Amino acid sequence: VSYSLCTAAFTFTKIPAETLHGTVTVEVQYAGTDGPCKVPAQMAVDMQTLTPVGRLITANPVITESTENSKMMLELDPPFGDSYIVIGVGEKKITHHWHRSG
Amino acid sequence: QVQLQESGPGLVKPSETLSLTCTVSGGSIDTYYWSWIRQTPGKGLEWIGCFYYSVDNHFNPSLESRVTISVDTSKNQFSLKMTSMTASDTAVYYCARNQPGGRAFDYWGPGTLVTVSSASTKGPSVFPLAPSSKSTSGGTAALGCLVKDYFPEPVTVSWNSGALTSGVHTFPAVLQSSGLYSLSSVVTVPSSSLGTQTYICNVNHKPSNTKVDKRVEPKS
Amino acid sequence: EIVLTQSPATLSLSPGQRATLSCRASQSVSNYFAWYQQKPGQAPRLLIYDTSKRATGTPARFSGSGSGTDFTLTISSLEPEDFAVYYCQERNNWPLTWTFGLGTKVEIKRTVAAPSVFIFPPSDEQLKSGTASVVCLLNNFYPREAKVQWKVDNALQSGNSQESVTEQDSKDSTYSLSSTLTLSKADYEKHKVYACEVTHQGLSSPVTKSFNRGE
Repeated sequence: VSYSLCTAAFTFTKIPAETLHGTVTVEVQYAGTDGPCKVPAQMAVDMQTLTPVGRLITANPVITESTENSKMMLELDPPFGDSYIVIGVGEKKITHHWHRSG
Repeated sequence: QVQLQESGPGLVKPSETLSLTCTVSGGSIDTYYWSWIRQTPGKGLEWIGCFYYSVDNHFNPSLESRVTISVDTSKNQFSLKMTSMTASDTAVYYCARNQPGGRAFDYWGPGTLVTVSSASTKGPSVFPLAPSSKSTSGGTAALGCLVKDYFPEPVTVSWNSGALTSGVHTFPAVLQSSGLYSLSSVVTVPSSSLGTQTYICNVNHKPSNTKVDKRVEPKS
Repeated sequence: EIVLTQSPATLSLSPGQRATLSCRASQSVSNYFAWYQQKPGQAPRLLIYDTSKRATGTPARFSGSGSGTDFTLTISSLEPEDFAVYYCQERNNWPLTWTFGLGTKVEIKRTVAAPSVFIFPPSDEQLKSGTASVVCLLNNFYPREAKVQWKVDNALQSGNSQESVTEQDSKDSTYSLSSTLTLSKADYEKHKVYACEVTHQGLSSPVTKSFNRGE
């Protein structure tokens, strides 16, 4: 089974929460009808390069339904220091500044 | 918003490889899914394949083994390559953008025609269809251009460099016994203008680089 | 994969009538179908997407509905410029593939229009090449049905002419027809009367336009 990449806008339904593990859980709403599709999601320190940093905790985020405005949860493992949660592609992608230390 | 434009060879020899290029303006092809689609006057519309730049490709299963893509984000161009062309592959080929976040294609290029044949290219001869009195009907004189004996399709025809649009009829070409096409383009014009107005048909046949005009003058 | 079946194949309606086009899918995928309008010689244009949303520039008389396995395009009040072929389209998920129906052709009914008729002798330029073509033109007529027959010195012709018809005019919904009789220069120069003979519902009988070699 080959998924295509979700290409619509996302929005955070709630402000990303920090877990007791030091990870961040996020819930997003997806405006597309091209589900099923794979969610673009990563951490980045450089917004020019968008080089992936940290780890995605969710094993392959997919929107499973064509249903418009469906909601999905994912968990990210941010690196130490400052970074950005980055979700989606294009001019409409959304980011959230994060900071971690331990 | 987005515009796309196909360019291709027009004619391909049987079992050779087709190459097509799409030039896009109004959007960077390094984002979103872009597709090649084709349409035979015979069997409808058929999606060929798509790419999302630096992510993946997807291909029509029936065509996948014959098809290759390429992307040049610096020229904002992408390409189709299809091997082992046969007469079945004669079709209008389109590039198109997959609707961001949708299931459809929201912007299309105008389409380029590909003829698979071992026949050679031949430019047309352009003959005047002169207005007289055996072409005066409906309050109007008719005059035309006969674009005869060319291969392959298509030719484009305009009138007075496109300044003349009203009353123009460009007909579907016919394919003659000789295997060459023949097409006519007529304009209906006011009789009183034949001595006080110049009528030129402009004919372009890209496969032969034919760029010709024909002034069409009254009869006697 | 999925098969889309459209019906009816063709639709002929008068302007102002309501047009209803069907699209049935062999199995259901998503509730978000698209429709395209294709006018002659042009690429398909996206008309409706996600079953009921209008693409940019789609007039309000176009609407879409449906769900599961049955989808409908509705033209609430038909306009002459809505002459076109309409395609429904859906995206398969597994395997990922984009699928179209074979289309519904919408033709526009109007009143009978009898043709204007013009005849063109061969250009001197063509005669220098060794062939001679005679063109008969039938302009702004309706319905499409029409018979053009060629007669050279009152002898009916066969196998030396070909015909072509425009699509419907998007403004006044008429047709036009071009017919070319091609002979060699040698045959052409051995005959006098070149007649074009037109049969159409708006004419009392076959009508002739002709010329004599020597005008």
